[PDB]
Amino acid sequence: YAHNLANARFLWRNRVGAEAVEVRINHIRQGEVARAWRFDALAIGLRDFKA
Amino acid sequence: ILSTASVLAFERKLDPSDALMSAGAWAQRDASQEWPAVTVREKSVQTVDVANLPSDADTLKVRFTLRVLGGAGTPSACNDAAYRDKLLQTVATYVNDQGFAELARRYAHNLANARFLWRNRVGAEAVEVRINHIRQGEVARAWRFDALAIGLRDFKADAELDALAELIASGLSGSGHVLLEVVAFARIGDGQEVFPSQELKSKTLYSVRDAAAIHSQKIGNALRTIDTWYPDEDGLGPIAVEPYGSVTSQGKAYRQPKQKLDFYTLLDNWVLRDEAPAVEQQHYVIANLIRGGVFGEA
Amino acid sequence: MDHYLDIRLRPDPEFPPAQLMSVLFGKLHQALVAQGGDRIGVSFPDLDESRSRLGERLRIHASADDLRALLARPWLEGLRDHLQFGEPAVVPHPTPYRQVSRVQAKSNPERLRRRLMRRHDLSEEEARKRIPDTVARALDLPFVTLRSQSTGQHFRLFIRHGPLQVTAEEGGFTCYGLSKGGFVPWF
Repeated sequence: YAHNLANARFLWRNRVGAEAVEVRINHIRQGEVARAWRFDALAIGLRDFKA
Repeated sequence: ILSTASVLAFERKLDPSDALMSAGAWAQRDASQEWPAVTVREKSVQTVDVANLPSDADTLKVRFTLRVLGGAGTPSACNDAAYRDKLLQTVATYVNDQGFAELARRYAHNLANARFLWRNRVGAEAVEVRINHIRQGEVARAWRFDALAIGLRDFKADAELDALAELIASGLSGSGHVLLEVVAFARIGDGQEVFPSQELKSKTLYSVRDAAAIHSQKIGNALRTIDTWYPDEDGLGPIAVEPYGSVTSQGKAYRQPKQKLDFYTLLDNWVLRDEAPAVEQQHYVIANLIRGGVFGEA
Repeated sequence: MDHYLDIRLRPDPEFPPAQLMSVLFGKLHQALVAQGGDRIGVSFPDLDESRSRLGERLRIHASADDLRALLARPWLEGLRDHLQFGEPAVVPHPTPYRQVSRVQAKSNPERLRRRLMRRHDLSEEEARKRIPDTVARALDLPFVTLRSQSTGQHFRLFIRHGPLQVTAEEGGFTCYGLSKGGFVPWF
């Protein structure tokens, strides 16, 4: 579930020929961000679920 | 039995953008930054929409962005998995025989001359096309072509014409991203009336935001005009690659289904009876694969 | 006048042949203004009068020296896609001669009403009752739609072939190639 949040698979056909895709994932506790997660979708493939 | 799948949708590669227009003057095109755009205005003749350049302008400023994605052999919506598989290796052998060499060269011819200016090239005595290859946000390599040298009937050969061949074919094979920005400059005349894409006040001219523009599918049809293997009689020129070879200008559809040269039978013959068509005939088949369609058994 | 040049419209899978020759007829009109001279004639070999069809072939009649400057003018650039040109060969000796004329039409009742406002100072109702809307002229003759640099209004220019005679008359030619008293060979 984190990998599917990591790569922009929810961009179904908005990423099929995209040069570079970046995904930002924040965490909200009291209306303010606590921990910020930044990934790069091109490195994370849609077929491999690595660590 | 390897029968044809009921749904055989293919994605559209070679994505064109909405080609906006703007007006400017010749010998000033080096400063291609801030020309004002031609706005659609209302005039009474019955009232119809008309598009005109200002007095101090004689050239067009068509801008659009082109993307080459690749993987044209992969169907997005295929009913049968085994029939999907056969189309994958059938086009894979086509890549091995030629690495999209002829298709990209004829795709380069469409991107070289301003045939996508349908009405704005016929009445123009001087046309220039600027091509930029944007990678990572910067122009990796630029081009400056002329539509006059490269005719729309004959397909000649040039060193700079071959420069676009390896760029497009690498993208179509699926080896990387190709982003091309195409800028055109055609001397249609001082204040000459232009025919853009028309919407549906009996007639409405298309615009995106206070600026006349050309539809994405309008640019694509001229870029698919490479089909010369149809039964050309009466001296007809290249036609757009369409299923059942249909052209609505003459009102007649070439590549008739009664013979063995349409897109449907040639693709069916290649993957079901498993005898390959001619090299010239199979150049037209994958040309329909790249553009996509709503193909499939009904 | 003795030499003729044949132009046939290469068919277009994107434009009808009617739209192609309207570009061709507008481009040849600009030839006569810039180059000059009143001795350039036009004709339509495939003019079918049954349905006022202009056809697919255009014929130009001029002298050898005038035709050399006609092809040398760079207006052929941008038109080589849609056309090919033969050679400036001579016309056959047994060719009967016919004349051509630009026959305009009074299609707009309102335009003539706007004309008489600045000459007789009549009212809007006075012009309406004097000139009704039935004065429009409908011509079942072939025509071309063009556009001019001086006036941006699109105009329909009817082209008509006259009766076929047995001899030619010495006369000039208009800027559109039509005859103001001249004659062209028919073959």
